[PDB]
Amino acid sequence: TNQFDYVKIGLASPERIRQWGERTLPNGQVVGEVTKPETINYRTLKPEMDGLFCERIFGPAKDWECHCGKYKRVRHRGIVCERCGVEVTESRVRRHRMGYIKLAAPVAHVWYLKGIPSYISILLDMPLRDVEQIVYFNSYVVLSPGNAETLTYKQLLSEDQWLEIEDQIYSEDSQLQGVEVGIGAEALLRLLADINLEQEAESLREEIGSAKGQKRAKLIKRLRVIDNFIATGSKPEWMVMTVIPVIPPDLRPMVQLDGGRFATSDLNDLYRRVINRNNRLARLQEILAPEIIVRNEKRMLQEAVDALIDNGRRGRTVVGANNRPLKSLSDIIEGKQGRFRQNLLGKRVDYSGRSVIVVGPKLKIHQCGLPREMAIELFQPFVINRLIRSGMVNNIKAAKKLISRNDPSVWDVLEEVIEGHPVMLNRAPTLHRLGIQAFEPILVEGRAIQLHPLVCPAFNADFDGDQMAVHVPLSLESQAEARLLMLASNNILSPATGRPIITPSQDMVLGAYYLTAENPGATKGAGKYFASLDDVIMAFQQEQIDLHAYVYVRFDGDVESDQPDTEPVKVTTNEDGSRTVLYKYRRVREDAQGNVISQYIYTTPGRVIYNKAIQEALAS
Amino acid sequence: QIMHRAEDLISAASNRYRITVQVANRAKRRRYEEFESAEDAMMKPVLRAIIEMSDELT
DNA sequence: TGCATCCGTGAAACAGAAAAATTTTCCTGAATTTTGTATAAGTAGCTACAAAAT
DNA sequence: ATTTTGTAGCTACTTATACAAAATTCAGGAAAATTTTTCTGTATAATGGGAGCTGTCACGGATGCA
Repeated sequence: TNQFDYVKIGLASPERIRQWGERTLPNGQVVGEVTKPETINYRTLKPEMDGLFCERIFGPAKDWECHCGKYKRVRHRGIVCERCGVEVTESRVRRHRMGYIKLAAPVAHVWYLKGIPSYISILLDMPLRDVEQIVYFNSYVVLSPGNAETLTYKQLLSEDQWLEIEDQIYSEDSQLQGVEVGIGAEALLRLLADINLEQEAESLREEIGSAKGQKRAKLIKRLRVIDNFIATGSKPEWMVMTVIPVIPPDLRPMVQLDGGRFATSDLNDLYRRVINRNNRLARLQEILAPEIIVRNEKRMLQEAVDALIDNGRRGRTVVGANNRPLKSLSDIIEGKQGRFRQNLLGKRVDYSGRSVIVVGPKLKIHQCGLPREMAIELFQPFVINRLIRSGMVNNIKAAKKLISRNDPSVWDVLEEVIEGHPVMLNRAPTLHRLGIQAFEPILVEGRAIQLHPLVCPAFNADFDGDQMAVHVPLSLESQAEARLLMLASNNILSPATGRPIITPSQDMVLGAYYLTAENPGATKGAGKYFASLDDVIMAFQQEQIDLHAYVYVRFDGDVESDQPDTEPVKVTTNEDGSRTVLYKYRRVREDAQGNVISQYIYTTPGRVIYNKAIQEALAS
Repeated sequence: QIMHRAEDLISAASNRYRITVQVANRAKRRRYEEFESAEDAMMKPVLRAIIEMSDELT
C-alpha cells in the first residue's frame, strides 16, 4: 500500500529493454542476455546456461545452487559461483528477472503498427500498404537523401523502380542525392528518427487555424500525438525497437509432467523461434548471403517478433504442436480471460465450500446448515488453535492427526469455535450485493446446506438442485462487518426499492390465508363471544368455535377492518352509554357507559391467531 | 438484548462503517489486551466489543 | 459525399569424425580427532585416629 | 566404653590442562578415462504449396465514388 502512489505507463527504449536483464556480475561482465532458444537439456534437466532458462541470468531454479555446483544451501547466498556465474539467490529471484535479446534487425512494434490509428502511420502521415510495405520488405522508400535528386520523398521504389533508381546510375549526370532506400524497417527507423517535431504543434499548427473546412480531424489528430510525444519524452523512433525483453522464465514455465512428458509453454516457443531467426540472420549477413535471402530473412524475423507480441494479428497465425493458434504475449492478458479479467478481478480463493442446497426448516433464518464434513475444513485451523488452547492437542501435527481421528473435540470444540462466526453464502456469481450475506454456521448432518425460505427469493433459489458456495471470513475485523452489515437478518428490503424482500412467499402465504380466510357457513363457534386471553384460542383447541367462524372478541384497541366501517349502523339506543352501537364489525359502549367500554370485534377465530402471533412477536 | 443492542448501536451512531471499524479495532484490542483472559470462546472479543459498545458504552 | 465493403468485435542419415565433455581415480592433504600425553597442582577423597555418649 | 565424633591429619589419589602428535578420516583434484556430443560429406538427376472457407458486426470508414 505505502510502496507507491501512481503508475507510469510508457515505452521501453532499447537501453531500458537491455536494462531489464543486465545482471552484471563481480567478475565484472554483463549478462541477462540469452544466446540460445532451446530449453532444459535432454540428458539431465538443467537449464543449459544461456537458453530460455539460463540461470545465470534469471536465477538458480534450485534455490542456492550455482548451476555449476559447489554450493547447495542458503549458507552460500550473497556469495555466487566462480565457475558458473550463477547468481545464488534462493529461486523466487526468478519469475522476475528479465532478459532480452539484442535484435539483429528492428521490428515496427505490431502495436504501433497495425493499430486502429496505426500511430506509426499517424506520425508518418503515410497510410498502410505503403509504410506497411516498408517493413515487410516490400518496397522501398526514397530516403531524404535518396530523393535529393529526381526521386520524390516517400516515393515507394518497391524494387523494380528501386532498381530503375539504381538504373540511370551515377555513372551518368546527377544521381548525387544519397541512398537509404527503405527496403526494411531499418530505414523507417530513420524516418522517424529523422524528424524534429518542436515545429509540429506550432509550425504545423499554422495549418490548424487555416483549412477551416479542411479535413480537420486529420490534423488535430496528428497533433495531439505529436504534441504528446514532445509533451512526454516520446521520440517515435522508440517505437520501432531493437532489443527485446523476455519473460522471466517461469512464467513461461515449463514442466515435467509425471508421465514423463513435458509441459512446454508457447511463450518460450514464440520466443525461441525468434531467436533462431535472429541468429541465423546474423550468420546470413555474416556469410554476406545475397540479399534477397537476407532480405527475406529479415522479413521473417520481423514477424516472428511480431507474432510473439500478438499472434494472429497481422500475418498468419502461428499454429504449433498445440494444433491451434498459439498464445501470444497479448491475449494472455486480454480477453474474457486475459489476466485482467479473470485472474485479476476474479480470483479463485480457498476457505470455501459448495454444495447442493436444501430447505433448512427447524433451523431459523440468519442460520445455516452446514454439513459436518465441509464445516471442518472450512474451519480448520481455527479449530486447531482451540485445541492447543484447551491443551488437549500439543503440537499441531498432533492436532492434525487428531483432527482426522475426529476426537470428541473435533465435533465438540469445533462448534465452539464456530458460532459467532459468521459465514458468507452465495448462489453462483451474484452482481447484487444482497446476492451474498453473512450467516451463522450451525452444524448439520447430511450434506446439504440447509437454507431458509424467507431468504430464498433474495438468492433466488430453487431447490431443484442449485448450489451455493461458502466462504468464511478471517480477520476478525472482517468478521465484524459480516455481522454488522451483511447479516442476513438485517436486510429486509430491496436495496433497489424500499420494498421488503423478505416475504413469506408461498405456501406460507396460503397458510396464512387459509388461516385467515373466511369459510362461509362457518357455524361451529360462530357469533360466539370472547374477551382477551387469548381465550378464544383455548376455545379453539377445544373447538368451542371453528378456525373459520365469525365470533365477537373483547379487544380494546383498534381494528382495522378492511372494508372500513366507521360510521355506525344500528346503534342500540336503550339506556346508559346505550346508544350502544354497532358496526359492520365492532360493537361498543360510549355515551353514559363511557367512551368504548364495549369493544367486541366481528372477526374469525383464525385471524385472531394471526394477529396474535404478530403481536407477541413484536412487542410484548 | 445484544441483537437489539447491535441494532441500537448503529441505529444512533456515526457512519455504519465508521462504527464498525471502531468496533472492530476495539475488539482487536479486547483480544490483544486481555489476550485469552476469560476463555471468551463463547463471548468472542468482537461480541464483547459490541455489547460493551452497544450497552456498556451506551 | 452517403454510401459501396468491409476489418474483426463483442459476445527424416551417416560415418566418419573428432572434441569435447565427464568422470572415475587419485590423491592428497589437509584438516581435522583422539589420545596420548603429558601436565599440576590440588583433593577430596581416603584412610586411623581420639576421646567421650551409645 | 564404643562410638561416633575429631582434628588435625597426612598420604594416596584423582581429577584437570593443556598439548599433541598422532591418528584418521575427507575433499578436491586431478586425471584420466571414456562416453556423448558434435561435425561434415554424400556426385546419375532432381527446379513453385496447401487449403476450402465459405451463415453476426460495425464501424467507421468508406476511400471511393459515380
